[PDB]
Formats: sequence, structure tokens, C-alpha cells
Amino acid sequence: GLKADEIIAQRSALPAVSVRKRA
Amino acid sequence: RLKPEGNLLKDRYRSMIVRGKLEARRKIPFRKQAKTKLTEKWTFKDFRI
Amino acid sequence: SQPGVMYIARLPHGFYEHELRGYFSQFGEITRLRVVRNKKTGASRHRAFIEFADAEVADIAARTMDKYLLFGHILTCKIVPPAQVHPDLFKGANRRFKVVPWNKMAGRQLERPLSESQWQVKVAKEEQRRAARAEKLKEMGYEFEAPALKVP
Amino acid sequence: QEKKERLLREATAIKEGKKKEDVSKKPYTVKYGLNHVVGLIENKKASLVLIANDVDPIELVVFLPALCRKMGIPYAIIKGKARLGTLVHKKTAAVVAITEVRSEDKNELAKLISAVKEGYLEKVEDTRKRWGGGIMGFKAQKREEKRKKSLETA
Amino acid sequence: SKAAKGAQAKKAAQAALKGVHSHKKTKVRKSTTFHRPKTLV
Amino acid sequence: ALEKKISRALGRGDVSNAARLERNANLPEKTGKPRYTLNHIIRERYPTFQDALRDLDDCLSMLFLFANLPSTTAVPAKMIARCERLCHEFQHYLIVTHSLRKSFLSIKGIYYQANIQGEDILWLVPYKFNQRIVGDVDFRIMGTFVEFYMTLLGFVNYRLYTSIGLKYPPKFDQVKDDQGAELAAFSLEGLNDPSQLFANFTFFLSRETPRQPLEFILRAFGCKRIGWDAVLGEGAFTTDESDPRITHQIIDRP
Amino acid sequence: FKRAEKYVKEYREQEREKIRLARIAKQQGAKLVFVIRIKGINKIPPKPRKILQLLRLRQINNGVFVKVTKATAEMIKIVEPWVAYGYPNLKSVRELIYKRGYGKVNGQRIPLTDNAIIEENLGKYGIICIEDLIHEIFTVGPNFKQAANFLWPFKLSNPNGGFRPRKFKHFIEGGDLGNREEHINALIRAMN
Amino acid sequence: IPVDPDQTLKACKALLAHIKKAAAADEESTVAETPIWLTLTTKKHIHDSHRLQPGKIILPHPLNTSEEISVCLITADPQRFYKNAVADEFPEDLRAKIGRVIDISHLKAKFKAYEAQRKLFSEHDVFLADTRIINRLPKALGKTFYKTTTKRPIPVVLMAQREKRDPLENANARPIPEIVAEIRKAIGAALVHLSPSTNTAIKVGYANWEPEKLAANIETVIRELVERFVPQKWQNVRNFYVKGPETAALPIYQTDELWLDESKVVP
RNA sequence: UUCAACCAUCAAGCCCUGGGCUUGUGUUGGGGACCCGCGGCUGCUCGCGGGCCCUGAAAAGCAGUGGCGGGCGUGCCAGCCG
Repeated sequence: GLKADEIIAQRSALPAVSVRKRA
Repeated sequence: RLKPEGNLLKDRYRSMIVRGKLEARRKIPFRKQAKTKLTEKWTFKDFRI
Repeated sequence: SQPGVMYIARLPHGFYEHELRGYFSQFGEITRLRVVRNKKTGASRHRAFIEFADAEVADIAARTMDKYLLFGHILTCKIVPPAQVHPDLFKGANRRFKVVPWNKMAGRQLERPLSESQWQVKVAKEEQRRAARAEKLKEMGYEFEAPALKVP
Repeated sequence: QEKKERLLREATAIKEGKKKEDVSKKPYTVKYGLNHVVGLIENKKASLVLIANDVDPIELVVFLPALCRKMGIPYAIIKGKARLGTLVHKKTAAVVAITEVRSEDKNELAKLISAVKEGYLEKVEDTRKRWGGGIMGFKAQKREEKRKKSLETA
Repeated sequence: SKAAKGAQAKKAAQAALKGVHSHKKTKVRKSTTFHRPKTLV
Repeated sequence: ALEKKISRALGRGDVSNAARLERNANLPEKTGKPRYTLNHIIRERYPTFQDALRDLDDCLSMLFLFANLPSTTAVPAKMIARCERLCHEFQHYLIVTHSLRKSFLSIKGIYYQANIQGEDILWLVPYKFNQRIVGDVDFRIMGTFVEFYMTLLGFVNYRLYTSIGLKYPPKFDQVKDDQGAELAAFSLEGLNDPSQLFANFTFFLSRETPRQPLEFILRAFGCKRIGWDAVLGEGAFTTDESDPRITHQIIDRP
Repeated sequence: FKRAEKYVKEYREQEREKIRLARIAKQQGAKLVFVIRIKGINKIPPKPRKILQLLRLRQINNGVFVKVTKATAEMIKIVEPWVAYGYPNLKSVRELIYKRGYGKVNGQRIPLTDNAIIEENLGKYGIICIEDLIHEIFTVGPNFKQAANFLWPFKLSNPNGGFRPRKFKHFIEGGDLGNREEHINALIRAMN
Repeated sequence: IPVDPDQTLKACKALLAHIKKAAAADEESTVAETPIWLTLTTKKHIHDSHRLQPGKIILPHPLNTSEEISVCLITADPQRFYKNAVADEFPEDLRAKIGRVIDISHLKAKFKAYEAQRKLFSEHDVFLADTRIINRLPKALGKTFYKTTTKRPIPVVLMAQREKRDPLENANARPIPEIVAEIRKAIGAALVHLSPSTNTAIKVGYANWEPEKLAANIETVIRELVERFVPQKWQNVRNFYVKGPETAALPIYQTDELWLDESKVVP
């Protein structure tokens, strides 16, 4: 991979929040 | 070697004025500007560093 | 009063001595300035040291231009403490750093005609160079009959 | 006009017996609309968030820095909802976001994200916790300075 | 003066961080009466 | 309102929207016509074609004067080229109908008197030189006069060409115009005695001679074969001065 | 105040221009052209600005007639980033000389309102009228240099000045580098 | 040629035996992928400046014939025509060998980053470049590709041999079998690089080949390199060596005169 | 008070009919082992050029050599050569 891709995809450790299951 | 005399623009302009399709006016090279006061913007006043 | 020295890195290509002097002269008059350049080729090493006569003006310049995004570079501007200022930091400052063709020089001495005395010197040192390579290639299992250098 | 041209091309492809995916490529655009951007932040899809500084009512965006901080999204407060509307072909946009870009702009996006991180968030890390306002007027400040000077003299 | 060089550096910082359009023209008013501007009818 | 919309589009960066709104502005710099259409004004001001022919003196003097001027913001270059086009069309009508009667080389210009449908029309044309624009005239209101007289002369030319049964506007060759044909760039096609003084002669105009008045007068008074130097322009009957078919040559050199 | 990005941009532009000029000078290697001075980069290197001084193209929208030789071709190749040049035709030459033609008499700008000025200043060379001047310029005769030196540089107009939302925009945009050939005639029509 | 072939073949056997006995201290994988370098030493600089377009020397035993070698081809605009040509009208071995086709515009767009250039450098072994655009590749690829001469873009000819050309309307390309012949010739040819130096190193083969093949290869590259790419021919030539990446240099030719000409002799 | 794009997306010259050859000069900076070639250095070593890896367009003195012209002998040249 690339360091640019790592920086763009870097997030926090808390999991995602979803309103509903999507397709 | 003919030397043309007169100006045909001025001739047509004088013809218009004499026949009365418009009145004789002079050129205004400068117009009076609106009197204003210059002040600094609030963000530039409150900038701090 | 006390002069102030700022260290600026992450320099983009083109933001060099004259541009630094002209840009930071707007902030304040600059005592000394030096861009760290390689003596090998003359290219910049993307860092420089600027000494203003005023540490407070230097501090303003550092806080203004720190983390500035310029030509894909996030500039690093810091104030070095006077105790950490090296005494030989600005040697060669305020004068241009010239580019020198070392390779062109070396080609010129390779093409320079020399005198016969150092011609026997050079063929002699070639003789023990080839000899030394010969006991190096004894362990090789290799052998070459070396033609002797005829002296001019 | 661009959407109309794309729809005409897709209709031509459908008439010739090809899917619209064969003639149209995957788009990459900025994301706008407050509900959409909040959903993208909650789903951790948005790479960068820009919030207008002058949204009235302020309750629409007052939680957005905290939400971005909790989700680990780079955010920045920028001047001009009209300036964001000029991006999104509207009069006004409250918030915009980037989820992903093209390959030739991935480096530019990462450099912008890093520049935001060390140039906005590190500088406002402390000042975001302070109470604003409290500035006294010109005449009141002059009266207070005169009173303090008189108290110091006497 | 030290205040003068500090003001010059602060002006340079202000120009670097905010730009050069620091001033706005303001109309002078010889009267304290505001009138509704005449518009196209 | 449209200019405000264009300024809004330019300020928001919608360049395509700005161009699409600008093509509705109908600018003189891009069309060569007046910004505002005066067709309803022309009929109101001239109830009769006789009144149009009677104001044609001032109309022709105005347009023949502005055919030789540099470009300004009031009168752009496309507008000046349109004025030249209308003057050339009127000249071709006069040449075909043999309506030109008198001409006069005065110290200020060339007077032409023609007779169209019983009305004598006398107008003045400057010599082809650099005309001086002075500050003693109101050039912008002169430009408004140019717009009005251009709109009038277009309809006058259409009525005259339809009356003599010719296709209006005449075919115009841009390549020959760029090569410098002037009057020779027009090809007049049918729709759907001092007229023959110079009929039997072959004329050659030298380089110093005034090509436009000489060609106009000779071709209106019967000459069918006029040649000239190649720098005077395209459309000559012949170019070589040593052509033995030439009977008369105009020169003015010592 | 001047921006650091402006400083870096100026350095990179001058570096590119230095590379281009050195490449042209190392590589080294008769018609009529019309040359119009346009807007380029702000700082001009000394050799291109000296060539512009010789060609009398200091002001933007100045137009001159140039006879194409080896030397003049080299100088045109040098000053391409600040000029737009092409092949003028007979109508363009005639309209430029008749409508915007001025003469250099004792260092002052005298309009060509008659044949007497041309006969006084160029009559020893056989050019006694404006159409003789046009013939010499168009056919590129023996006296082309003196005819072009007699003609003052043409001051062309800016059509954008006739429209308020785009009044400040320059008419000729930079980027279309190189000869324009016969396409300079559209520029002459729009700016004459 | 002043060089003798029996010495060269003996030197290849000795160097190969050294390579196996050094690797013995996977064994076969260590023996293989080991390049063989021919070293030319001259008396002066072989060329006045750095030339970033390598020269090609045709070899009876081609290099890079292994199927694991990936080839990146750079063409003029557009890349779509050449991608379709590779996908349709190319032989299967070349189709498997060519792993990426990218034109100059997409290269300048997607690979302006130094990390992107290093990734493209690491993702391929042989880079081929159309001669119409090979002058713009030093700026588009940087010092990542041109600090080391191993993976410099090899010049290939894809232009059809006799205004602004529209890439979508026309490609101006030579026929596909000619393109295939040019690509296979450039892949099989050995590469020479000119720098202001007295030393030039050229990869002639691998350790896993046979010394007869190395001897024939080194003989033909010596003769072609001297007759074409060495100014002043053999009296400029000083020494020839054969070496591995970590082995010593085995001489195969020394000279008797160390001077280009007698004018250097000054009394 | 604009951080855009802009080299040759092929030309010219050879062979003289084969589709081949020559020129058109254009590279971010550092770090680590380690095989070499060539010039100085008594020698170590230092230069010039290659070989194998690492890296966000990364960075914390160590600047080293001779001259033409220009500026006021010179820690000055947004001018060159070595």
C-alpha cells in the first residue's frame, strides 16, 4: 500500500454506527 | 499630393447640432467621485499574533 | 537586542536564498541567512537557518509560517534557543553557494598530458596493482599472463 | 447539462443493448447535505469534513466537531456557507465532505489532511475548550483603565 | 523603535494569514437622517 | 438583468453558464449589428420609402465616414465591417442600375450624386487616409447615429434589390475579401447615353490611383474590364501592366 | 505584501526560461510576419527584453511588421512567450496602415493623413504614397527595413473593454505557443 | 578483436564455480537470479554528459527470458489503443510478460509522487518506452528511475515512419507485428548506459546459464560496444573485467599503452 | 495582490529503398551494509562512476574549490567558465 492511502483511511478505534442494514 | 482639409466627424456633428437633432455639449473628462471614508475591517482589527 | 535564529525545513524546490531573504524582509530585516546545500552537487538539502536581529520578530515569523502548506510541503519553522545556537552555524552565510563540476575537472586531469617521470610512476603503480590483484586471484583458481607495460 | 448528456449516452447504450455501467464510469464528487454528511461520518466513510462557520441556527452543526473527534475524522471549520455553495452549485452549503478521490489526487488529499491535522487541529486543541466572548466596550474599557490607574495612584 | 518593528512584523503576519484587503470604504453622511432609497417602479 | 446574471455566474465560477447567458446578450463585438433591434423604429420614423430616400443623404455620409475608422468600444470592428458591407451593396446597386449621375473632387472629399426613383441623393466620402477623431465631438452619440443609419440602410438595400429583382443579401466571398477584393468580393445573382461611356475601353489603374472611387465610377459608367496592381487587391480583370488589351491607364506619378 | 508561492513561482518560471534560452542558443540552427506584444511572465530575462527593445514591443498590444530572416527567426523564437505572431494578409496590412498607421517624423507620432509625409520621409527610396508603402511592406522589397522603421508600432485595442463583466480580462491569453500562421488575421480583425 | 575467447570461457567457469561454492556456504534460488557484469575501463570519460536513453545491443542469447519477468510498456497517447493491441493481437508469451501499459499523460497524472514512482519501480523488472516520449520521462520519473541504471526505460520504436495529433482520432502507430518484433528485440537486447565515467557495467547474463553462452554473449557485446559506443575505438579502451554482484573482478583484457595518443607524451 | 498548463505525443541528417543508424541533455534529499573500476594521497583515506536495499515531496552546524567580467582586496553577483 501507500502512506497516502494509510493517512486517508486512518480512523479511530470506535466502531461504525449505522441506522439500518443496507444493500 | 492633395492635402485634405477639415474633419468630417466634426462636420457631421456640427450638421446635427445646427439642424437641431441634439444640443451642443462639452466633454466631461472627470466626474466627481462619491465622498467616502476608509476604515479597517473588524477581523483585521481583532487579529492577534 | 539579542538576535534570533530560526530553522526552516521542508523547503520546496525554488524557495532558496533570494526568495527567503525577500519574503522575510517583509517581516523584518535579516542579519544572516544560509541554505544548507550539498557540496557534492550544489543542490539544496531542503533546510535553512535565518538570523534576524530581533528574536521577537523571529518568533512572529516562526509562528506565522509554521505548518504552512507551500507547493505540497508543510513548512517547519522553529526558533532555536540561544544556548543551542551553534557558534559555527552561519559560516558561509550571505554569499552564494556555487556549483562546481568535479566530474568535469576529473575528466580534464584524465585528459591532461603529463611528464614522463610520473608516466613511469603510474605504470609502476599499475604494476604492483596488477601484482596485488594477482595474489588476490590466486585463490580464484584463475591465471592470466600479464603483458608488461613498456615505458615511454 | 452534464447529467443530461450522460443520460442521453446511457439511453443510447441501452438502445444498443449495453448496460449503463459500460458507458459510464464511477463518479467521484464532494459530498454535501447535512444528513448525508452526518451519515457518512457515522459510517466512517468521509475522509475529510469541512464545516461552515456561520450556520444559523448553530444547533445544526454544534455537535459536528465532537462527532468528528469521536469518529476519528479530520474536520476543519471554514469561512463561508456561500463559499461551499459555490462548490456544490447551490447558494449555501452547511457542510461538505470527501469520502474518496481519484488516484492522481490521493497524494493531494493526504497532504491536505496532514496539513489540516498539524495546522488547524493542533492549534485549536486547547482553544476549543475556552469560553468565548466577555469583551467589554470601548468606553467601558476606558473607564476601567482610568479607575485602575486612579486606584494605583492613590 | 521596537514598537515600530513589532508593528511591521505584525502587519506582515496579518497579511500572510489573512490577505491584503484589510480596508473597506464607508460612505460619509452629512445628515443624521436615513431615507428610503429610490428604486425602479 | 442579464448582465447581472452573467456577473453572478462569473463570480460563482460557472463559466459554461456565463457563456450560455452571454450568447443571449447579442453583443455588437460578436454580431456586428446594433445591440438593440430598431426595425420597429425605422417604420415609425419613415412612413414612406421616399422619406427613407430623402434621409439617405445623411445616412450614406455617416456610414461612408465610419467605414474608414479604427475600432472603439462604441463602434466595434464587426460593426464597421458591416457598415462597409452595406456601403458596397449600395454601390453595387448603383453600378447595376446606372443611377450615379455626378461626382466632385473637393478639398474635403468626393461628392457623389445619384438618382434613385426620382430623388437626388448627394453624399460625401472621405479620401482613404487616417481620419482623425477629435475630442470636440460626442463619439458615442455618433455611434448611436451609426446604429440607426445601419438599420435604415439594410432595409433600403433590401427594398432596392428586390425592386430590381436581385437576391438580397448578395453572395460574399470571405477569401476574396481577405485577399482584398473590396467591391469585387460580391457576386450578384438574379432572384429565383452615359451608361456606356467606358463600355468599349479597358482600364488599368496604377498603384498610386484611388482604386475604390475610380473602380466605382468606371464600373457604374460602363466599364466592364478594369485591372490594377496586385497590391490594390484581388478581383482585377488583369494584373500585368504589359497586357496589350489595355486601352487606358490611370497614373499620377511624375 | 508578496506571497511565498509567488516567490517560488517566479523562481521556477525564470529557471524554465533560462533552460529554454540556453537550449535555443546551444541548438542554434523571406516572408512577412505580424508580431503583437502580449502579456507573459512578469520578469523578463535581459536578452529577451533587449530583443523586445529592438523590436519596439515594450507596451502590450503593440504590433510590428517583421521580415523573416535567420536572425529575425532566432529572435522571434527567443521572444515567443511574450509575443503572438503570424502571417498577415493584404486586407490586414491595408486596414492597419490606413486606419492605425502613424509615421515617425523626428521622433514624434504623426498620423498618415496625406501622401506628403510619405513623400518627404521616403521619397528618396521611391515610396511616394501610402499604397507604395503598403506595396513595400506586403511584397517585402529592398526598403522594408526603412519602411518598418518609418511606421510607428500599431496600438491595438482590447475588445473585452466593451463588456463590463469581463472588462479587466486581456484579449490574448497565454498558452498557444508558436506560430499562428494565417490565424493571426482573426486577432487583427478583432483588435484593429 | 584483441581479446581471446579461451580466457573468457575459462573466466566464466571460474566465476560460476565461485558462485556455487559461495552459495553452498534455497541453494538453487541463491545460485539463480545472479547477474553477470561486464566492466569496461577506459582512459577518459566515455561520453561528455549523462545520457538517460540507454543503447541497445542485440544478443544471440536473449536476456530476461524467464516467465516471472514483468514488462511495463509506456506509449504515446492514448493507452487504450495499445492496451487493446496487447489484449487482442499479441502472442501469449508477450501478453503474459507485459503486466502494465500506461501512456505518458496517465504516468504524469498518477505517478508524480516519489512514493508512487518507487512503487512503479518495485512492481516491474523491465520498462520499455516509446521514442516519441522518452525525452519527457526523466522529469516524469525523477531520480527514482535514473539514479540507478538498472531499470531505465529502454527505447522502442512504435511510431509509424513517414498540427496537433488527436490521440482519439489517430494513433500514428506502426503495424502490430512490427511492434511485437520491436518489443521482443528490446526485451532480449542488452543495455548500455553512457555517463561521464571511465567505467561502464553491463549485465550480460546469469550464473545459471552456461559458460559457452556467457562467452559468446560477452564477445559480441564487447565487439559491438567498442565499435559503436566507445569513442576513439580500442586505444581508448583500457581494461575489461567480469564480475558478479559480490564476487571479485576477473580481468579478461589489459592494454599495453595507457595513453589515448602520443600527444599526451610531453618531455 | 491566480501555487494551472506549456520539452520532440516527433523533427533534422545518413544508407539509398532497407526500414534500420546518429543528433535533438531532460534526474528531490538523505540513510545502511557491501563487491568493484579509475585518479590523487608515502600510505591510510579522499574524490569520480558503477552494484544491493530503505523512505509521506521524509530533513536540526560541520561550506568545499580556481578564474573571467560586474559591484563596493572583498562570507557580493537573481552573470558565466573550470
